[PDB]
Amino acid sequence: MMTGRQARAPLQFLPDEARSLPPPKLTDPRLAYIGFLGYCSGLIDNAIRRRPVLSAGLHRQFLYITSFVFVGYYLLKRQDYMYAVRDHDMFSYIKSHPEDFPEKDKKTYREVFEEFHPVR
Amino acid sequence: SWDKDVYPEPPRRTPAPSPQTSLPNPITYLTKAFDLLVDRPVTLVREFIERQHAKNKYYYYHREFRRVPDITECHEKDVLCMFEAEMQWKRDYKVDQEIVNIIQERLKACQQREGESHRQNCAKELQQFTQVVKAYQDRYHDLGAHYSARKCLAKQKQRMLAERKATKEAA
Repeated sequence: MMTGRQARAPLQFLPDEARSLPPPKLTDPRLAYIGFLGYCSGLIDNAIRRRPVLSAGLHRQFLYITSFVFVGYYLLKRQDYMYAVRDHDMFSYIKSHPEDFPEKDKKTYREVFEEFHPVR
Repeated sequence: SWDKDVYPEPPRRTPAPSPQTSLPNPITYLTKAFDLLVDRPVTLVREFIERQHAKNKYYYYHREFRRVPDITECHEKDVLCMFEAEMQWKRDYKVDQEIVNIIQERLKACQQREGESHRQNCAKELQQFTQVVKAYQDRYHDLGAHYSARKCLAKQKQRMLAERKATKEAA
């Protein structure tokens, strides 16, 4: 699946085409939660080393948090790319095929019949 | 100062007091004295509170709800129209609820007013009661916990068909 799409230019992380997609804002809750995830990372590190946590976490905690914001940021970007090309593929294949997917008119309730067993 | 013709108050028909025998005045000493003791000492206060209110008025409005196509013009799906329809259906429903409350209270006040006459003068109001409560009974009665429109429209389909067979057997 989708390897025919991206096997044309292999191992492109995200292509020169992706830059037309709006990048995730800073404060995007996802990568912020990733920052928290670096926070609990560093906390568990300071639990591993018997030191009391909240100590040494001046440089460490910041290193963790910033690292995950970095990596997680790029990951989110390429993600939004992936769903972009997915939705595009859907709509193109929709339009190019009238027969496969029929457009039916949805008739209003005026013509409807049901059973609807009442309670009693 | 409620709307009068919604909640009938019949003629008061108060009888004329006849002493008919010369004796003491056991309650009337205390109905006058009460009307001296508990009438004015409150009345002054209610009136003062009145003017206090009246120096600064408010205006608050009974809300309105416009109408919509309701259930008919909505397609089988695509809720965006449906939501309006069925929720306002729920409004009008509760409205009918309170109508039932109104009639049901008219009956009670009717018997209390009549006195021992229970079947005399409540016949009209009890009659329109059976009319309305048979309407509600027919329409909303049995649906269930989860009801919106689809089920009321449904039941109405059911009655229309049952009465269409009933009217082919009318021949």
